[PDB]
Amino acid sequence: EVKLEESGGGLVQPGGSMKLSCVASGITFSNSWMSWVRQSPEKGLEWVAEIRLKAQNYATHYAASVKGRFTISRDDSKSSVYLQMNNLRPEDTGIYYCTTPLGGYFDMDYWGQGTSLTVSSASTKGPSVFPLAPSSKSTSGGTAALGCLVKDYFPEPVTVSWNSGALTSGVHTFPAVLQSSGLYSLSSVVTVPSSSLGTQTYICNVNHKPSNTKVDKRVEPK
Amino acid sequence: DIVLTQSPASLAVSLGQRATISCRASESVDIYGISFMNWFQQRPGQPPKLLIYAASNRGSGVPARFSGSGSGTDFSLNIHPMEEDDTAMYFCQQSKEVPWTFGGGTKLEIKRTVAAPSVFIFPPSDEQLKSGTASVVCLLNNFYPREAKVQWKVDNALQSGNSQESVTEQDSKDSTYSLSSTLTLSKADYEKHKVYACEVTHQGLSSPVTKSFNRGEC
Repeated sequence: EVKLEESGGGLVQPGGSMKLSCVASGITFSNSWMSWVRQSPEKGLEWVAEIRLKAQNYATHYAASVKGRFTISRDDSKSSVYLQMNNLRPEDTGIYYCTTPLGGYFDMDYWGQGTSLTVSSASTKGPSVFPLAPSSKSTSGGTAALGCLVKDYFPEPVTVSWNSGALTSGVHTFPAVLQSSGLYSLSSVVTVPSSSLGTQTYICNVNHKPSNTKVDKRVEPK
Repeated sequence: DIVLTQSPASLAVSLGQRATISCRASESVDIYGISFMNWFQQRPGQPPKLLIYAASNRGSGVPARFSGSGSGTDFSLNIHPMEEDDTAMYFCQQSKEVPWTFGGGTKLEIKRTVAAPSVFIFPPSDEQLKSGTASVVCLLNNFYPREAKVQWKVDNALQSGNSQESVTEQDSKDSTYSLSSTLTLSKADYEKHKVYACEVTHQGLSSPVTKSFNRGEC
C-alpha cells in the first residue's frame, strides 16, 4: 500500500525557518516526481514546489510566491522529499501536503494527510471568555439564545462544550476569525427554553490545548 | 501561468439531481488530443481525492455518478444523482505544464427549502467593557439559504469595516446554517452611542428584521 507522511509543521515567527519532511512507503520513490501543495486557512489549494528525477537532473520548480525562500530536495535512498522554508511570512500559514505526481498524465495519485504551519508574531495565549447573556426582553416564541464569546487566543484551536458535555442539542460553535491583532476569536451559542433560564445552570467549558488551559464560564441573565 | 476560473464558488443542489461544476482555463490544456484537466474532491480535514483525470476518465473506484467532460479551455465535472456524502469542496487542476495550477474551488451543499433565521442581539459583557473593548454580537440561527445581509447601525449610522461574520457548516440533520456578526468597538466609542441595532435581510423574512438595544438597559 502506498502512503505519504508529512511532518515538521508548527508555530514560527515571521522571518523564521522550518523544514518539512515527507516519507513515502510502498512506492518506487526514485521514479516519482514529488510536489508540495499548501491549503490556506481559506481552504484553497496552491502548488508550492516540485522536484523531478535523477534522469532529469533533479530539476526543481517553485511558485513565484516562494522562490528564493523555499528549497525542495529529495533523498531517494530514504524515499523522502523535504521543503526547507526560510524567511517565513504570515501568508505562508496553511496545511502543507506532499503529493505525487500532480503533473502530466496519471490515473492515480497519492497525497499525505498534511502538516500544519502557522506563521505569526503572536505569542501563545489562552482565551478570555465572556458571557453572551440571554436577553431580558421576551421572545415571541419561548426559545432563548445564550453563549460564550471566546476571545483573543493564539494559536488555533479551541474546543467548547456546554455543561461538561451534557448539553449538545442546539449548540453552534462558530469557526474562528483571525482578528487584526493577530489573535483569534469565536462565539459558541446554544438555544434553550426561556422557561429554564431561572432554573437551569449554563456553563461553557473552553479548552485551549496550545496553552494547556481550561476556562469555565457561567452564563446568567444580566 | 494557466489561470483556472472555477464556477460557481458555492453550489446548492437537491439530492437526486445533477450538480455541474465548471472550470475555464486561460489557455488550452490540450496536448495531442489529451486534455490535462483533473478534478479533486476534498472533505473537511482530509486531503484532496482524485475523481477525474485527463478531463473525462473516472479514477479507479470512483462512483459512476461522477463524470467529467471538456477540452481546450472549458471543462465540467458532473455529479448525478447527487448523494448526501457528495457535500464537499471540489477543485479543478491543470496538469499540462508547471506551474501546476488549481481552480478556486466549489463548495457543494444540499439545497433545501427556505428557512428564516431567528435573530438575537447580545450587548458586550460588563467584564469585557472594563478590559477596554466592546464586542456586540448579532446571531442568525438555523436559516436557509446562506445568503443574508447583516447591517450594523449605531445611533442610525451604518457601520462598515468594524464587523466580522462567521458561518457554521451546513447542519447534518436540517441542512440549515447559523451566522454570527460581531461588531468590535473601543470601550470609548461604545460609550459614545446609545442605540445598537442589527438589521437582517433574508429570503425567509417578508420584512427585514431589526434587533436593537439601548446601551446599559438590562
